Amino acid sequence: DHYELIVDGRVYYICIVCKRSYVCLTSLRRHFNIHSWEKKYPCRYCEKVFPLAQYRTKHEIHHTGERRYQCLACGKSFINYQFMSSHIKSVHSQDPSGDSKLYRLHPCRSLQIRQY
DNA sequence: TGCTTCCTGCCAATAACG
DNA sequence: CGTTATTGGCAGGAAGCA
Ligand SMILES: [Cl-]
Ligand SMILES: [Zn+2]
Ligand SMILES: [Zn+2]
Ligand SMILES: [Zn+2]
Repeated sequence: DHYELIVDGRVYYICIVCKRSYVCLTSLRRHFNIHSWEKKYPCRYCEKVFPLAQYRTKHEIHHTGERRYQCLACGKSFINYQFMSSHIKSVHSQDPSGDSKLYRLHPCRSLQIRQY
């Protein structure tokens, strides 16, 4: 499934197939589905299948049109981080990865996923 | 060259377990 | 039914793309 590389006490897990390296073994296993397709994640709204559960989730939010990311400076909402970020940078000349929280991520309500 | 999707360290929520 | 194992959400940078 994988092998290990250790440099300066640091442990990395190497994918047998593509030789990508991971700090986290769980990352390796998650990534490896791409090669093996042991598990499948079918979009419940269309024919598409995904090698990662989170890819399907992001895809399914596109079908529902829920806009979970809201700019706190003007109230506009966006379907993902990327649209929200580029809005805030270009319209508000600010960075949401900065020290201030410039946005809110709402709970997913248009489908059923894990709640924080 | 701006959408669009992908990626992975981290770890909370969920599941399996015994 | 607590304890241990797994799943997958998330940020935000990278990669892909027409
Ligand atoms: Cl919404
Ligand atoms: Zn690989
Ligand atoms: Zn779909
Ligand atoms: Zn705004």
